[PDB]
Amino acid sequence: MRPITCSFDPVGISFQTESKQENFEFLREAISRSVPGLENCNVFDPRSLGVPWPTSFPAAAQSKYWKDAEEAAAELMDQIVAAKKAAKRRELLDTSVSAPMNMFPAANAPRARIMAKAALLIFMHDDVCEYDILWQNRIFKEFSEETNREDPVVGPQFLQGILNWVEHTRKALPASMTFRSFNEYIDYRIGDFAVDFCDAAILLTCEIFLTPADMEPLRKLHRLYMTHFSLTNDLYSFNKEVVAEQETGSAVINAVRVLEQLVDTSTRSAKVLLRAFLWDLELQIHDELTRLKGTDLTPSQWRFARGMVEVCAGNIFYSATCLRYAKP
Amino acid sequence: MRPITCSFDPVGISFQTESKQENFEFLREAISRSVPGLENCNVFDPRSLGVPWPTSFPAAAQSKYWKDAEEAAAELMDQIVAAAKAAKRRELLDTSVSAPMNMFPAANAPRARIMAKAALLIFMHDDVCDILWQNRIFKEFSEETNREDPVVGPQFLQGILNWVEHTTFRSFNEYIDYRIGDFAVDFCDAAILLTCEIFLTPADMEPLRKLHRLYMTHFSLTNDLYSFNKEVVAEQETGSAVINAVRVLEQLVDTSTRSAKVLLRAFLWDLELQIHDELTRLKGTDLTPSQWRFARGMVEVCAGNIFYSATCLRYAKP
Repeated sequence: MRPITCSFDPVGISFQTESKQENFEFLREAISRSVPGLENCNVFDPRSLGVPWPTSFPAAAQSKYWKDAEEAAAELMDQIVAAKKAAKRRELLDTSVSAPMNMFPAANAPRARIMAKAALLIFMHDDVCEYDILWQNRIFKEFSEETNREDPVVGPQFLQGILNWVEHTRKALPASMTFRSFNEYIDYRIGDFAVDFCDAAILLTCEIFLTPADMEPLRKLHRLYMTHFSLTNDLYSFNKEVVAEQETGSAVINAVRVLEQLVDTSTRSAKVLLRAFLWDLELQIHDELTRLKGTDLTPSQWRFARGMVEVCAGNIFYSATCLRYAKP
Repeated sequence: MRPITCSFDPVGISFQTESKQENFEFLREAISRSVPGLENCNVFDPRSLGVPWPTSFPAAAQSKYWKDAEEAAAELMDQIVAAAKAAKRRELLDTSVSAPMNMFPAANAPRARIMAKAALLIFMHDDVCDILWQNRIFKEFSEETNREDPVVGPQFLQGILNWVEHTTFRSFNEYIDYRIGDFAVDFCDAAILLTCEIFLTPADMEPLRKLHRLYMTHFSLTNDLYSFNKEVVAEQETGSAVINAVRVLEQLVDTSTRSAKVLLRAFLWDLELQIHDELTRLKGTDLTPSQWRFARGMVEVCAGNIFYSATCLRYAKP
């Protein structure tokens, strides 16, 4: 399991649910015994590692091939830098590995390398926005070839999911924007999801394939998963944004700020409200999983459903373990 | 017509004709009257603008939309230097416009635009010899190209990429076969197709291949003669290697440098005669209108290459 530098909780409340989550239990069982779908993961309870774990999810899953992912990201990094300042590289590679290993833990060694390379590309572009060509184009084309030869079915959507993200990040969103309802912000915040890549990443790491029509029954669960992911990211990232907001005059589009204004409460209470919102979202995920279990669902369809749960849990762990959010 | 920076001839001897050269004369025709295929170019005589013109080709053609190509190349450069001394960029912009406008003169305003951007990409790569951002620039260029010409354009972009991948002599014919090889053939053939607004399948190309090889030889050897002085000056300056037909011939014939330069110039004139002879032979053969348009385009690339080489400041002594 990848060493953890830090652990923190913005709200530091934590809770226990009144009902036993028979669903989500596969994560707990995976700590001690082999569970279907998690054969490529180390599954643990973050509380044993001293990480604050304010979630109904009993465990977190991490790909056991993170060391291969570190090498691949390091490899890609060297290609780019050929085509203080060392500080960003240490963080970029660390973040490029920690995110996919936790968010998409079912990755075997080769698919972990692809995921780590994909994360580095996404993260390098994200950092640039928050601030020869044929040669660079050749680097990505090689990355595309390695991906398409690993997974020919999902590979194109995987790479297309990356490119779709680049298109959306261009889109300016006015500083004059104000949100009247919290749902209204949710519909907006869900948009910064990069779902097409994330959905393809689940397909890739779980080594399954779903047509878009196969995804239609999972629409409700899919929206809950995007909501939990985005809102979780806002909660843990809020303090880091406030630091950046005072320094560079950067805006905060965080749900904390939205909640503070809409409900007219203190910042600390808004964070508590956001954490509580997430706890109910986790319950809604659990109910939807139960409802879906009643319906006739394909094994691959159910594996995708469970993968979304693994993204949410891994996102919480990643965010709690992330230094950029923790003590900025 | 694009302003001229310099004009030079490495050798200095002029061509004299014992033969009419009727198949070339469409180049004459185009100076005074409209010639089919040359509606998008200004056709002129380099000698009149004081440019040494040591060729049997009577005229050279340059696209009338070079100012648009000047614009497009400038835009692309700005995007590139935004994604992450100054003399190189100005030189790169110059050659990126001068070469394709002369080599591929039939280009209209949009097609001149594609060529200048394509030339800039190639030339910046040769000089060298956030990732997702740079990739997006090439992506828009590909879509911009395919959207002008959906049939020729995928080959035109594939020819660029094929060029990117591909990066003492005992026999001169052996040296020629090598230099033919270092020829960005895929791109150049596609650029002729694009600028001439015609398409030829590979089977359509079967008849013109002997001329195509003559054209490749004339292009390579012409570039070698003009480049030579820069290669030799570099060799004294930085001990850099000289791979040039001039040096090869000087070695094989064991002769002086001007004799080698004169020898190659005469060889080039004989290639132009062979080009002219093949044109007549093909005229008897059954050729499609654009099949014939491709043949004339290759001559236009050859003539334009001489003009470009004579007009290039780098090829001229610094």
